[PDB]
Amino acid sequence: VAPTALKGSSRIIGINNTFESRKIMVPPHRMTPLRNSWTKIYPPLVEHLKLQVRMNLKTKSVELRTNPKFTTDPGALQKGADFIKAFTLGFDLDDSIALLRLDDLYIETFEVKDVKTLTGDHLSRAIGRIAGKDGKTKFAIENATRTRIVLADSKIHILGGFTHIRMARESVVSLILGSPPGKVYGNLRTVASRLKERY
Amino acid sequence: KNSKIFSPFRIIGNVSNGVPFATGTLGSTFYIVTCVGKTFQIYDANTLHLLFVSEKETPSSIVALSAHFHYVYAAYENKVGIYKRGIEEHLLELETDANVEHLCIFGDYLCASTDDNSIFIYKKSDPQDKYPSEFYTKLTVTEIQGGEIVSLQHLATYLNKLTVVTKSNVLLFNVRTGKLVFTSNEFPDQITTAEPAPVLDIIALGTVTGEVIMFNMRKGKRIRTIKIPQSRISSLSFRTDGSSHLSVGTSSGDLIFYDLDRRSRIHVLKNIHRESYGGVTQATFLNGQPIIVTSGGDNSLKEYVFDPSLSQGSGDVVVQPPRYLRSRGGHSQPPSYIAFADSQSHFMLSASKDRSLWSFSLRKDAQSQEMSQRLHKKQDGGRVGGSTIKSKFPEIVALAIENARIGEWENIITAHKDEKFARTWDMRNKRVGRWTFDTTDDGFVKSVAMSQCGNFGFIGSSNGSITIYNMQSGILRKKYKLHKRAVTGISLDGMNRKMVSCGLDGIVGFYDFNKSTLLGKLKLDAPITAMVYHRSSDLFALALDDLSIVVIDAVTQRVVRQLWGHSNRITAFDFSPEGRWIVSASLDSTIRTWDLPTGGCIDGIIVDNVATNVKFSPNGDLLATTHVTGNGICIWTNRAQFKTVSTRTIDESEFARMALNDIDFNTYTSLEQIDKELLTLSIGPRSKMNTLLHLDVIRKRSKPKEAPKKSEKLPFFLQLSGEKVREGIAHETPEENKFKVTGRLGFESHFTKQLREGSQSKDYSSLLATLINFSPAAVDLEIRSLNSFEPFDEIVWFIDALTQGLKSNKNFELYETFMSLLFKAHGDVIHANNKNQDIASALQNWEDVHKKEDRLDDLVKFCMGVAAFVTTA
Amino acid sequence: KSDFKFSNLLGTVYRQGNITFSDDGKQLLSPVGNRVSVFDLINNKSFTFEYEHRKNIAAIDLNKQGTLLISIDEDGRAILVNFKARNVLHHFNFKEKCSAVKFSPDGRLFALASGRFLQIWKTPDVNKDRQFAPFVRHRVHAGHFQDITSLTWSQDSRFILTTSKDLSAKIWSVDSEEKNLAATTFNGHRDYVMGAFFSHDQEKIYTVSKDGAVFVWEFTKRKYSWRITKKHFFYANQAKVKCVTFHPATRLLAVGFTSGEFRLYDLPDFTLIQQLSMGQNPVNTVSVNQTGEWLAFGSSKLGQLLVYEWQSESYILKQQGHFDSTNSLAYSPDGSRVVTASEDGKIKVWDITSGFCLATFEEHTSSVTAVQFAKRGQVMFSSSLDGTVRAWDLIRYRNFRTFTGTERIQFNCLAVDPSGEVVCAGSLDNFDIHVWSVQTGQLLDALSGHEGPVSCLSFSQENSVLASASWDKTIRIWSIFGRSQQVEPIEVYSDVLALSMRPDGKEVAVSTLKGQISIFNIEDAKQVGNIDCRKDIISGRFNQDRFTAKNSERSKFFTTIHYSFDGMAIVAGGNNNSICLYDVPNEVLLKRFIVSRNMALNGTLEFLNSKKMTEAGSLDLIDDAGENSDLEDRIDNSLPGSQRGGDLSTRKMRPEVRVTSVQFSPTANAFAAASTEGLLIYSTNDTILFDPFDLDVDVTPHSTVEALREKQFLNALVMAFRLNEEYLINKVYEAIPIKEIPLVASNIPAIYLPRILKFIGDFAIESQHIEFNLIWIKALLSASGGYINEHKYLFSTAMRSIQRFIVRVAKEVVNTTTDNKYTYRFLVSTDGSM
Amino acid sequence: GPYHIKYAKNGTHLLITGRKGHVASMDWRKGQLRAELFLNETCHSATYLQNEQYFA
Amino acid sequence: YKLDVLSSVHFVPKPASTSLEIRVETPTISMEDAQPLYMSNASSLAPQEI
Ligand SMILES: [Mg+2]
Repeated sequence: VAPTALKGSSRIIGINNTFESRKIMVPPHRMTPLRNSWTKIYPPLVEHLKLQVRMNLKTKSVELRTNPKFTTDPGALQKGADFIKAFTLGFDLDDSIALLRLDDLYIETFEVKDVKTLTGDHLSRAIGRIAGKDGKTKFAIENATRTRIVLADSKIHILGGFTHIRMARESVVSLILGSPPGKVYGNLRTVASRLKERY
Repeated sequence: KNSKIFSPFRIIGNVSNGVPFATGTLGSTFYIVTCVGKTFQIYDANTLHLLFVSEKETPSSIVALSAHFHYVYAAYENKVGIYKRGIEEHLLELETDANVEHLCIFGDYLCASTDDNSIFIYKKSDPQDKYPSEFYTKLTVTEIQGGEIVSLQHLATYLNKLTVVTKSNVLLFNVRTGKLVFTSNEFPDQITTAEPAPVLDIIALGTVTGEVIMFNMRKGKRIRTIKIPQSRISSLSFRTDGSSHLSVGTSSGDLIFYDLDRRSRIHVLKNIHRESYGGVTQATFLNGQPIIVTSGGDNSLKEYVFDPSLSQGSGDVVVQPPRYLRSRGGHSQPPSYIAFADSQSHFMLSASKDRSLWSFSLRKDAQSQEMSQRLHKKQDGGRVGGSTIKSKFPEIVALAIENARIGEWENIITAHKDEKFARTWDMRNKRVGRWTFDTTDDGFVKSVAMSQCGNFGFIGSSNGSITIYNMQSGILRKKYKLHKRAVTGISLDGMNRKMVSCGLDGIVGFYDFNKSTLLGKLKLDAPITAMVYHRSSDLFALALDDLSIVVIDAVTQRVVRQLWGHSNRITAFDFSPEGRWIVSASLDSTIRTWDLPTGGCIDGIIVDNVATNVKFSPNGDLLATTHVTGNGICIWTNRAQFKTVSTRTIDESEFARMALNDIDFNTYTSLEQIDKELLTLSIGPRSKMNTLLHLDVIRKRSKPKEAPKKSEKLPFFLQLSGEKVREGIAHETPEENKFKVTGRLGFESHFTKQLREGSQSKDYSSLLATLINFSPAAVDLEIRSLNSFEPFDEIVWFIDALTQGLKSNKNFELYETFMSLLFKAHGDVIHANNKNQDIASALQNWEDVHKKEDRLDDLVKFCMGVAAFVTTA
Repeated sequence: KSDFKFSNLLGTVYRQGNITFSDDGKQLLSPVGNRVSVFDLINNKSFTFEYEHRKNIAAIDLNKQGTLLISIDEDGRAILVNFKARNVLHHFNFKEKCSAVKFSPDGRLFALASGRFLQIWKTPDVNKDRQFAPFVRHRVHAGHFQDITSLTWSQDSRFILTTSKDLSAKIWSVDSEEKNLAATTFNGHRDYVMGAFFSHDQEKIYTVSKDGAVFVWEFTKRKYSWRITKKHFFYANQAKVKCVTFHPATRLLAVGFTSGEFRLYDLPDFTLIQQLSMGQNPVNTVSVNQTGEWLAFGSSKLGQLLVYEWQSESYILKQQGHFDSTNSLAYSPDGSRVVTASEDGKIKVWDITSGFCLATFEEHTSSVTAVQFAKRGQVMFSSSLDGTVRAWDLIRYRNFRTFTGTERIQFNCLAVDPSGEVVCAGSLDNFDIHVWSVQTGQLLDALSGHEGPVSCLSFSQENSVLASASWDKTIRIWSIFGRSQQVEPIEVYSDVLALSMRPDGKEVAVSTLKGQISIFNIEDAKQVGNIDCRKDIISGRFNQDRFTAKNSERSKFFTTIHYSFDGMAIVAGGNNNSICLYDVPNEVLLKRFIVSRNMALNGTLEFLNSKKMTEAGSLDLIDDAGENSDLEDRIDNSLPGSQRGGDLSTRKMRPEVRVTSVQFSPTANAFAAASTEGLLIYSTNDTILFDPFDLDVDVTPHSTVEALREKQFLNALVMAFRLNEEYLINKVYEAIPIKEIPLVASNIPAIYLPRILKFIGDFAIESQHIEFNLIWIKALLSASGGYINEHKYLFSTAMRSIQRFIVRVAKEVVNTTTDNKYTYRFLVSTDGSM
Repeated sequence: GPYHIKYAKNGTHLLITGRKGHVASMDWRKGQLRAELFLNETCHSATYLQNEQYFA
Repeated sequence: YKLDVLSSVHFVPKPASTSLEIRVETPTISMEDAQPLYMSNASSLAPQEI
């Protein structure tokens, strides 16, 4: 240390992630990305958070337990558990690391059916509307609200600050209901400006 | 005795009170420590600039002063203090009631002599400690051993010996062992001074009958005897510049120099200091230079220098006489009159009973100067009538100064005791002027005044005549004759139109100076002693003989206020510059502040010495008062200029024994809303409404013309990633279920929760409160984020909240402005679903209220119609 | 009446020194030359302190608590100020060139970078009364071999980092026992070290050099010691770092380069957030808000002040002022805004309350000499030496018309008809007064008759005659309107320099070169008064003169004058250090105001220090440009003979104190004077004075209150005015019920009617009781409308104040109310579907 | 001040240049002043040319 | 520029010439300088011009 030195809630919302233990089940589609990226997934859990990690091949789950003799931060277990889940939900690894690094990032999860009961081509129509051509619309929502979104079919997961995901979610909901695209874009311009402003 | 408006600042005009100063050397330079009553001042020997003053006034007068390098030791009563840079660092308290008399410091030992012939020795706790603190021992000289102690001295090259000098004889005390090493032979004459010589083992002793003895301690024998018949020695000092000279000061005010080598007198300086005040109280040669610093009780400090000899060879015999080099000084007796020379706290005029008038600088003592009295040659060419022996003008009883014409001609008038004319002075040149104003009625001058334009001078005679002169040429212009008794005051308003006078007969005359007519006359019950005229407000106060201050308005010629309470004559008084207070002093040893709007005493002081004069600075920041004792001027800071002062009347009975809050602080806070029916805007900036309506457009202007380049590799979450506070709506944390569009429970935003709680409780007062607090950016964000999807619960609740707000009639512009934003962001949703009952009823309830706030338009249109017509036709 | 006091300085937002945000972040302190100005961004209000240094300010600081302000000039003289009370506690001299002064974040100690010594002092306590020696020294540190560039406090008020020209950054400990903790010196920089900073944990020290290198210092093993773990470089081609600041909480590094661009970086990553360019002049000073959202930059050369909200890439504040360039000023008819004409050719509109430039116009190629509004106020006119007269429409900011003479003549004076239909301009080269028609733009005629250049012009607001004066020693009254044209010349003792027309239109005042303000009656063409001014004028010896100020005849005349709208007072100023306010009816000087007390300006002092004189000459006249380290400072671009119309660098001589123009405020009892430093605005708003009118013993602040308690409102109100106390008048004003207002309003004595109207005007503008005041204004005008019409000029300023309230705030409120009502009806009545 | 000093090669003459622009050339042994300029400029250094007659 | 400053800007005006400008319709606030206030709100093109 320099001589001049000074003298269990879960971030994800909508799903129950929870000497203590935490288990996270990995779906089949995330198995391979988990494999090649595990060389960079276990370090931050075991060294920074001081946790004990495994992959259960039999149950295809990530098993996480607190070490009473080594672990020090009581929230490390839940923090580590959420980080795995974000990777499980489909977010890129660097985005997932942000949850370990930052303490004010929340994941909001919801399905299209929750907003409104869509089926058949109409359900496909909404997923098309949220995504946009070549992903432009979701890209616009992501940058304007400073949020990361994963549109896995009819399930949407939004990562970012509290009010940020509130505004990204609102834009997504407005798209689902069928609000005119221009109005959604018009907001997406000004939501960005208002958020960054001091007053 | 403690004022609530005023506080002491320092004393102006004192350089020395007569106690022997102490010289101290830092490196090559030297400094002089002089006593001023209860505090000391440190001057630089090179320039005689003030450097430091004692931080706090000592409880009792200082008796002895000794300085060694940074530290200065000041003795008062039975306590010896140690000061560094004018701040006390430690206090030595002796254990006997006897008062300290003399003080000596050598090495780690500090020696204090009390009046009871008891010597106290202190020692350093540590060899490296800066100053002695610990109590070593006590040595007492008995009458058999010797007489009263004259002074303590320590010769060089003596290990732990203190040379105690008594009137009878000299003694040598070994402080370490506390034993009397040696006793001198009894001397016939009473010794009065002791000075170690630069030579070894020899101390110069001065007797009361003009004998200087070069006593040799090692041999215990006399070496030399200088004789000064009919004189008393007061100081001795040796020149260390390689010339064997001795300066012998005397109480008569003379300083003699002797050349020890040649056994001859070099010169005598006569009357350098007044004999009445103790003559040369101290004279010290600066170590290794020809400059000698001399002081006395007449409030002056001088320096004399020996120039090099004018003969190339035999420079010793041909000694140039000492030459005046520099000095600082003040009045020898208390000032009689004072006045502030300039609008700032810049310069201050003072005239004293020593017949000298001084201009004192509040901001640097070096700037203080004496106004010379050398006269101009008469314009006529006739010889001036005056005694050949030069004598200072008599004491100045009254003074008036103006600055409208400083530098063009004379600008000060002064009246003298028992003198039938008033003299003029010029501040810029700092010398007496060329005009003398005569009363022309064989009467002494009692009052002097000046017009603001600086063209006229008014002289009030003791026989009741007012003569008006012109300052530029000193020619008489008009003479007014109303009073039959002495005129004690004259004043002229700022406009040079109405003139007012007062006299001992008790009448106050009102004149029109332009037309030279008597506007009116007012008779008061008692004789009038003094006058102060306030030009800004046209009010003048008169100090009546019956112990009252009567305030009169010159415009209407009626008594407006009368102030009672003084138990004796009112020496002096003055108006505050803002015209709101009068401060008056009286012979009963008090100063009272009078609040004119209420006409009562708000503050009172009990001064030990009567305040003969009181004067405010034109700024109002400083109050200056002079006292019957003390050669200086007491300066007070006005605490009212940094905080408000309660105007509650002071308790008279408690004041004697010592010898609505909005109204009390002269402030008022406007109500939030006079009546529930009266429309009232928000308590905040009026740009808030304009900013809210045109937020987007103003921001577009704000954006830079050219886009800023940014690094391609940047953190996405940089804004969130701030180590730790920003209070923006961006920085909100959730407070602790099925998915809901507005907000999931436990994840909802604080604004929505207050709205939903408002919907259930049927009162949105909490929500309206937080809406007003919100910054304009936050307000736009929340209104837009409202749910716009059926059943339109949040929109309907919002309208009711704003409908409730208007009923209060408070903040109605902001509640109005919010609805301009609601339609801008959600107009289409309202339009498409206008037939919906919840929206239609919520809107309809709103319209009924909003229709009631149409009276404002009628008033605004009416006032414009008439205000344009009235101001135009 | 004549109790004026300096209130704020417009026309300048930054001259030099370091800018400091208030701790709350809602106020910006900007040194403007000789004074300190405070802008409240949130509340849209500004003030400038009364205290005045003897030279330009070099550094300032406000302590965290917000109670004490310390400002230091370029000689080291320091003035400590009680911020809340706006008064001066103590003047201190540090006998060196102090570069930076910074309060410790705790607030107990403040450190000073003077020469090669770091001086640490103890703060005086604000609550304690004033003393002879309030500052108590704590320690003086002498480790640096050359001057200190800047200093930084540690967050815990225990360590200080100082960066000097020794190519070194050095760390001290404020506590003696902790000297061993931090007694290290940091080396390795190629050029001057501009700034050194701590990280939030205080485990990392960053040092920045002028060449553009940033070093990260960390306490690590190679047994442990400070080392440069990583090194970074601003690869600026030729720009040198000029100012640096660091915000530990957000890890923000704002760097301002000499090329006029600034960069924002993140530490220790050194990712470039942004860089923008504010001009071609160096960025002198940069500062950061406490939260870290607002960055304030300043460029001394053009006096630009910029506050950047880097989060949203927005400008909270972006302004440019003038120095030694304001040639004229003109109030808006309501008085809310003031216009200025600058030698640059730019016409800038300043808002009085905020102190910021609302609009800028840059059509004019050359210097603008004069500006005047139409009586309506919507149109503006300006004359320039480029040879044109240009009409501006404020509602749309367009040069809707431009006039030009045939013979290519420079214009120096301008006057506009009250009807806003005729514009006339005079010249120093033509001897004729050109006249144009506003509607058509054609040259109606060229008025001839002067044998000397026309120095000034003005139209009568009522009679519509034109009065012109010249260096011909004459004044001519032109009856240009009417079937027949007449000219009536009036002779004068000397050349005429300025002219002002009484609002009545019956008299005209003229200042002559002899120093005489002569008032003539227009209809009779005979003199009605005369005022001497030569003795009143205060003129200072310049450093270059070889003759005394008393014998100097350089400026003993008044080059501009103006009446008070009441018609009883004249305010005059010239190429001198005085603004004199005379009272017309009695011909006396009410007050004199010193324009400046800065010795940097040339004309400030009557008497110069004899020490400066030598056999070589005045030490001030010796040019010391060679010593300056930077080339751009050393280079001399001055033309040999220039006097006006170019940049300061062109002069080679010090700026001269002078008042180009003066005017009274139409709406408030205040006047504005354009000078070299800027527009000095003197107002009576504080009104601390006690000026009772027709007071008696029975009237008392206590006695007034019972008159309220007894429900004798009229007696309470009248007695309130007689004391003339604002707080008492306010108390009675709000306690009167609405039912009784029409009764009381009719019964107010005629004498006190002007006072109440003034109060309502001053109170209503910022008060929140819009309807209550409007009820009062309705009551008074209806009751005493006839009286006001008879005495127009007694009530002129008061009546304009009421209109400004009714138009600027009252109308704006209803303008939205009528808007929502119509937007309401359209939404409900209309059919919306599909 | 400050003053920069340069002696002649043979040591007979002295050249001092003040920073504020005071240049003086003198014969220091005999106390004779050859030339003294009061250039109101910033002088940095000066030197004697072939002999004391000329200096730069 | 150099000649004008040398003559203390007592120069003679240049020949008058006519040039064309293009005015773009914008809210009047945009034309103003940047601070938390605007002094007009109208459009930059008059109704006849539209
Ligand atoms: Mg005819």
